[PDB]
Amino acid sequence: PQITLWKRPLVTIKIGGQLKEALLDTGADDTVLEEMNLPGRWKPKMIGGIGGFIKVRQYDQILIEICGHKAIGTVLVGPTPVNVIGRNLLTQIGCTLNF
Amino acid sequence: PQITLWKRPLVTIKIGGQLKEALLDTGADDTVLEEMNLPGRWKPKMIGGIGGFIKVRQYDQILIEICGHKAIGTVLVGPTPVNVIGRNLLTQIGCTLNF
Ligand SMILES: CCC(CC)CN(C[C@@H](O)[C@H](Cc1ccccc1)NC(=O)O[C@H]1CO[C@H]2OCC[C@H]21)S(=O)(=O)c1ccc2c(c1)OCO2
Repeated sequence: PQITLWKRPLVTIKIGGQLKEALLDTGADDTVLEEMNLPGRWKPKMIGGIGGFIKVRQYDQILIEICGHKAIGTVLVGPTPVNVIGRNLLTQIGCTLNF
Repeated sequence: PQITLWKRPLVTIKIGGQLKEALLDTGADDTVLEEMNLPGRWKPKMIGGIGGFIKVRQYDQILIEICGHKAIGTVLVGPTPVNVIGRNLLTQIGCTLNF
């Protein structure tokens, strides 16, 4: 689809079998989701944003479907203010900025 | 143009007579720029992201040029680690997400 930006670009995603709402976030290198339960191994990591750094759990090679488009990549889980889909997955679904 | 997301979507902007680099950021409601001494009145504001909140100064009706596309709107100035162009200005230059 073509998505305008008068509203937040929120979309439904599927991860671990469960549906969620997430923000398409071209300013995020990485995908960060709010606290949730995910199967498989993970490693502790740090990520920094506008206000400082937080502790996250890094899940690699996770299946996630974004607005009907499949991706498999890294998903960080931790105290982000909102679920964000970052460039690591936006590239996988073929997302570009256009003006 | 069309901007892929393999790397950060950085572009040149012109604001307050200065050229700078800024992110085209669909996850940013507002536009936040590095500390710069703009003239005129302002109001304090707090904006939150990963890591918490930062204090910024809100200037209204600021002229910004983004890749030759002119816009005018609110700009927040503060100790942000990165300049981000938010949706308030991305809509004005006709920017969409597409996949
Ligand atoms: C609430 C949704 C986002 C937080 C997730 C909000 N951010 C915009 C993001 O695009 C920032 C924009 C950003 C980009 C680099 C550095 C600081 C901020 N990116 C970000 O935080 O990404 C992190 C996850 O991937 C990593 O790659 C970059 C940092 C990491 S933000 O910078 O904090 C921001 C910008 C304008 C705003 C605002 C919050 O409140 C209203 O106006």
